[PDB]
Amino acid sequence: LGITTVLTMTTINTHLRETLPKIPYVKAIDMYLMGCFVFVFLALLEYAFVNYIFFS
Amino acid sequence: PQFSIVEHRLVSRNVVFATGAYPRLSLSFRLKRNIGYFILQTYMPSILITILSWVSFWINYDASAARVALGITTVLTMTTINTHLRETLPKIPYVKAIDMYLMGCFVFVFLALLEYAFVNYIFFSQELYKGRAAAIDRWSRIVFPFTFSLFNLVYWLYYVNS
Amino acid sequence: QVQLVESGGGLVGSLRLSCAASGHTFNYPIMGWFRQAPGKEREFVGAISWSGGSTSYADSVKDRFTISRDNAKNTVYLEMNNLKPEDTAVYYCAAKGRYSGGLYYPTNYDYWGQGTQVTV
Ligand SMILES: *[C@@H]1O[C@H](CO)[C@@H](O[C@@H]2O[C@H](CO)[C@@H](O[C@@H]3O[C@H](CO[C@H]4O[C@H](CO)[C@@H](O)[C@H](O[C@H]5O[C@H](CO)[C@@H](O)[C@H](O)[C@@H]5O)[C@@H]4O)[C@@H](O)[C@H](O[C@H]4O[C@H](CO)[C@@H](O)[C@H](O)[C@@H]4O)[C@@H]3O)[C@H](O)[C@H]2NC(C)=O)[C@H](O)[C@H]1NC(C)=O
Repeated sequence: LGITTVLTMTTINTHLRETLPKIPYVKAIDMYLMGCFVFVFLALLEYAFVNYIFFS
Repeated sequence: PQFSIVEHRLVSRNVVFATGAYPRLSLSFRLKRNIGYFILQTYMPSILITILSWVSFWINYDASAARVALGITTVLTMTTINTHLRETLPKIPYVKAIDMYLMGCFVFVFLALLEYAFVNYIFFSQELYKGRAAAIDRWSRIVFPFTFSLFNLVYWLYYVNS
Repeated sequence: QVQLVESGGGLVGSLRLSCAASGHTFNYPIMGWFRQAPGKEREFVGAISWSGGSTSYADSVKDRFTISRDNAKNTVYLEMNNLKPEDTAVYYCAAKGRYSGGLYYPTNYDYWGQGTQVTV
């Protein structure tokens, strides 16, 4: 479930890559999507250590 | 957006053809690309997917389904990242800088699944059946991040500095 | 609109002038420096472009002065290296619209700073 959401967040980025000019600077939407990604990414690191601590 | 003009230069020449010598004037621009777009869009996602691989070594070694799912997902996503980009630019027959970077990351994430194959074979089939299974993960949790960081540093220190 | 304020004036050598801009600078990608003194017309000194970094200098200051910028601070700087007595003038910071005409003409600049007197 965790990795699947991680793939989905990147899937949004790969589309927003297309609709707009290839500008260098970070846009407001990019600041949001990467904000969501770190939440989705940390949600997987959460289990990564719950699994470790439990089975350790 | 993509380029900043480092300089422009003016030239004058004569060019010779079979029908005579003709005057030429040339206007030139040195265009240097802005890397920020690619950092945000391509390189950083590749790094993040590579980091996502290292979660494998923290999952217990007997949860084979999860280990395999995460590793194969990482490999598949890296392959898709590789193949998507080359549609945006000419099908030129040589390896580019970003191609070398992505192939190195592919090597890392692929060895991060050959690693699970090794540990599973040692654990279920061939101290080996109890300790060596944990020892390989214990090595990897530092060896893979270390080696990948070294590769990243060397990549930038080649392409940017020389 | 865009507001400009300058600093670094007064009697002098080497010196640096600075210009701070606020407001809708995106409509005004190019910042130019001008100077004037009694009994003479306003002179073009040099120019800088936001986010491009390109510069051009008047031959009277070419290879002496340089202009630089800080996009995050929205400040523009002119390095008054190797001043000479004839440089005495009030130095004005000004903004140029995207589709105004040539650089070298003050009439093409809309918003003007207060200007700093220098003495040499
Ligand atoms: C993009 O890429 C292009 C292509 O690479 C670049 O274009 C080149 O720019 C350079 C300048 O940076 C040009 O060189 C200048 O060319 C002229 C013309 O020289 C020609 O005509 C002369 C008159 O007939 C003739 O004598 C010359 O031949 C002699 O000199 C050459 C020197 O290279 C020598 O190899 C020959 O054997 C001859 O002895 C030639 O046919 C010229 O005015 C310039 O001379 C200046 O520099 C030389 C340096 O040695 C100096 O001696 C002179 O006193 C003078 O200061 C200079 O050579 C070149 O011609 C361009 N090439 C092409 C193919 O267009 C371009 O610069 C790049 N742009 C950017 C932005 O990067």
